[PDB]
Amino acid sequence: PTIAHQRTFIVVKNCHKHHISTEMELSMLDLEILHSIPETPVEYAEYVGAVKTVASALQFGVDALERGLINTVLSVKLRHAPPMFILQTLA
Amino acid sequence: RRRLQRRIAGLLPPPARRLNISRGSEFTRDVRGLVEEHAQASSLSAAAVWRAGLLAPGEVAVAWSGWRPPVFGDFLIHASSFNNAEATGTPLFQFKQSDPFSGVDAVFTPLSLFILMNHGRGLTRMANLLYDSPATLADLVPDFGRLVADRRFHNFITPVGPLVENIKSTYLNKITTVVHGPVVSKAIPRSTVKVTVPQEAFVDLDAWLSQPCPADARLYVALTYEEAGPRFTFFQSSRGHCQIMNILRIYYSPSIMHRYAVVQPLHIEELTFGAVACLGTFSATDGWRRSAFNYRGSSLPVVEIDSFYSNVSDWEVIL
Amino acid sequence: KIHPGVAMTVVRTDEILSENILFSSRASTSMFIGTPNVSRREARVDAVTF
Amino acid sequence: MDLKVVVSLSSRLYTDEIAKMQQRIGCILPLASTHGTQNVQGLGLGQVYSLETVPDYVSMYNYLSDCTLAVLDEVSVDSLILTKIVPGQTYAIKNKYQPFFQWHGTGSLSVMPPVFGREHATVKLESNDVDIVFPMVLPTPIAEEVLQKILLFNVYSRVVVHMHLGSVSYLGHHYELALPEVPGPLGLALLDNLSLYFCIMVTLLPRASMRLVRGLIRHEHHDLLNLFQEMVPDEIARIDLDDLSVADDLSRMRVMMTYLQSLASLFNLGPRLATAAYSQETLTATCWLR
Repeated sequence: PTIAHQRTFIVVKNCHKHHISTEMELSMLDLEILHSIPETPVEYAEYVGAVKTVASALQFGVDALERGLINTVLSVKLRHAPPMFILQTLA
Repeated sequence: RRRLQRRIAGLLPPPARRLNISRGSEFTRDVRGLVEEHAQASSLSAAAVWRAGLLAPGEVAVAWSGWRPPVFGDFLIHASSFNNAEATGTPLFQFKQSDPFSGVDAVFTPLSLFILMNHGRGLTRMANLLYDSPATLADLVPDFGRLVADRRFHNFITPVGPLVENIKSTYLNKITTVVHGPVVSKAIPRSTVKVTVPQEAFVDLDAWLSQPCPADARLYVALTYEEAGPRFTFFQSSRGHCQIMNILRIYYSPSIMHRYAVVQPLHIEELTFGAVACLGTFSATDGWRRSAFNYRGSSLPVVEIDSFYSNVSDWEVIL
Repeated sequence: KIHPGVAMTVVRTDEILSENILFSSRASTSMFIGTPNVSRREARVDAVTF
Repeated sequence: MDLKVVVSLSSRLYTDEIAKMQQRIGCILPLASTHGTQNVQGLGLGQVYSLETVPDYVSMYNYLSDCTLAVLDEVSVDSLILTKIVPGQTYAIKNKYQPFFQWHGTGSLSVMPPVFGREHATVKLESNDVDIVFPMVLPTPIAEEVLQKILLFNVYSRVVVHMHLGSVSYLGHHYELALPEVPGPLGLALLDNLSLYFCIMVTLLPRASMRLVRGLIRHEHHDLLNLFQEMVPDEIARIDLDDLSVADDLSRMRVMMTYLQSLASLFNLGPRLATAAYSQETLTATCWLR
């Protein structure tokens, strides 16, 4: 606006992408004993541990991404944050 | 044109390289099909054989993924030459014997090959504890001191990859070695085998130098001829073979001066100073975790390479 | 322990481990969230790394 | 198997820099880490090939042979995507290199530091304050020629004919490559190893070949014999005065073949790529790492 004693500021902001990726590692033993079918209770008792291992590796990998999304959000809040001794005078 | 559609309908789908998941806690059918690997062994019935996919051509699939099966070597050896209480993952060294039709081979552990180097002049406690009589190992090679003297020992020993299966036979032992391929065990419950190399023989070369972090750190063997006898040092390096020969000349440059100083190459065959060969590639992040090899009353320190891929090469001389 | 003809001013730097406070106003940033897709990078002889 | 590396640029990328990096699609890039997501620092050969006057080639061969490689396929603003080159897979590699060296059918490509200048293969990222240079991928009959031209300019530096050694001569066009004066301690050690090998060559070399070539210069005019300009050298004659024997010649030949492979591995530095089925109309070659 103006004060009688016309300007338009067209500004563009662009988005910036943020890739994060952690690497889990699962042994080939608890996948080949996961694909097979057990017949005896001591192999079903191992197939249970083998599905627990792959489940707690997949859940580890999707926990480490909601832990990495918050880290990326916090580290992009920490880059558009000029300090207090500049904004107490600039604002 | 529809029969060809049905033929391509089995040939189209590649392995799932990616899979967009929503939760890891759900553990869906699709991510289970992504993670599941087909086994190489099952119970001997038609249901377990058909579900393990053993009868599938070329690969295993219940009815191309980067997994190539290993090729095994089977060696009938003298049972007095080998000690059955050795570790499962230990590299072996076949000596190409001079007799034309011998049906019994001559393999050597780095402990078994050490008492060839000693007799004629830690490990030596264990290498003398494992083999109480070195004279039954010194006649496997017909002329050891002759072949060492004219520097032709490297092209007679060929490495045959690490041991996996050793049936304890009485007179004529048979051993199974992965001569190429993924070093994986053959057992009814499948477990991991770790390549055990003795610690006083194994010398690291990435730390001997002391930001590019590669994936695979290859393992090298080094038969080198010195004045006290030949040596077998195992090198771990992350760099290629063209780099390993240059850095091995740099590492052994004082020993060339020592061998030129203490003896004189009056013949033309004494010019060669050893030869090295690649024993195979392993991962650089988790390799060479140290352990121990406990025999009856003594234990030597051992280094244990896990997730080894045996791929032996011919000897490259060091000069 | 006598004086030369010159003086010197000794400039040094001093790291200090602070404990910061970050303010961030409400609805200051619009973001788009993708999908967490698993992969298969490298299959070793005993372990595949997703 | 998923071989795809997304390299998130911490800053944006200008439109001319988008075009300049989009021109270099299909060109091989080295990578510091083999992981899924990397930053722009550590990408390319521009770390050891910094913005300085002297080039250090075997310091870059120490970088090229060590770290993993990648082929640049998709590049946009804020991120460029790569595809790793791991052993055990088979890739399609396009001939996208500014000195147009025509690849042979089923030849071997050896990737190499940029010998024709830094600015012949360089994308300057002013927004990301890093400088990405691209290694040259030229065939091994040409790669061995330019490496031996580098080392002959090294050994001919104190003697000095210059413009003939300083340029490679190809059937398409003769190209001029940049040449250092000092490669550092890593480069003089290479000619140290080569001089030790040449000295042990002039020890163990046999004499029957000399007895052949002396009488064959004096007898026959061959194109392999024109470089002597019909001159038998004096060391050849004074060695050939000694009478011949086959028993020592077998022991000399048995140590000559084993040593020549070790000399061949001295110029085998740098990663080696093996090709198959290269067509000039598609300019791509189904090429896997050797």
